[PDB]
Amino acid sequence: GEPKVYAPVTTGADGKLSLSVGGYKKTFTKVDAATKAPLAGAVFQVVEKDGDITLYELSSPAGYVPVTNKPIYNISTGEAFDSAAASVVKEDGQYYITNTAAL
Amino acid sequence: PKVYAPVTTGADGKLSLSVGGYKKTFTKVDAATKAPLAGAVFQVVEKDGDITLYELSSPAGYVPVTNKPIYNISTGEAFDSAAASVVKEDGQYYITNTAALA
Amino acid sequence: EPKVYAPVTTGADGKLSLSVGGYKKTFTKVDAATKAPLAGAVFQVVEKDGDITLYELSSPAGYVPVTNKPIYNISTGEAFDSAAASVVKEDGQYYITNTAALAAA
Repeated sequence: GEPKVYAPVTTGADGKLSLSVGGYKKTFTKVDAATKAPLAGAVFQVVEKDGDITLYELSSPAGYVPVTNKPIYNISTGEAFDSAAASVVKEDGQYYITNTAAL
Repeated sequence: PKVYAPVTTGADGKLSLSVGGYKKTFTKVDAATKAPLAGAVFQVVEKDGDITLYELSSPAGYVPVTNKPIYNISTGEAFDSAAASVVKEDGQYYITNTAALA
Repeated sequence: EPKVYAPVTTGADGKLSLSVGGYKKTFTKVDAATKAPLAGAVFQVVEKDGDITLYELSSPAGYVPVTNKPIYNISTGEAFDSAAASVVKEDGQYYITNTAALAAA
């Protein structure tokens, strides 16, 4: 159909990811699974495929397990993330995207 | 610089660069199996008489291709420039997308 | 012996100073959209078991990050399929394109 592909989005040293698309607003925080420290260098993008709004992780941060173009979170369906890989976690009322450190 | 809308590849993966009078056809396939891919998004942009085909996004599970010029039609003396993802075989044009490492 | 090649950093012209033996080749690191030369992109060519490959150790500032990304196979004269979407041949020269990356916060 008519999919609006947003520009590529990379996370800074704070690891934050503010997604204000449409009538939905949410902030993530890319962190390491073991250390919970913020991560920088994760590429994200949003496409408006039909009516569903999905968040992809085009690239994982450097030194971490590669996450290549995988759907991570469905923005249109609320908290119903795609759940193909449950890397999204809630803690202390905050949302975090998880990347596993490579060996 | 004109206005063109994004298009999504289907089960056939057929792409037609029918702009003005210069027309080219492509088939989005896999880089290993040459199987027709679905999910890629492409858009057309014309700038100074150069019609360029960009890949806005690659299908899920494949290597990310983000706003990369794949094929460019030159209406002047320059020849048509293409990215390395364009392969010619059996008199056809193939747009390849590499699958994920895992 | 394994020949170790020194890495190059692209300047304001965006050109790559690749000069392996007689296989000397010219690449130009440019923006994927504005087609303007980019600086700061760190490349290096290495060899392992008779396979000359061109790696990108770092992408230019403000663009999609890249760490140890294979780009071009110098031995075969063929770009890797995973990076084939970024290798473009225009007027006899080869160009390496990069897409600008926006902030997340």
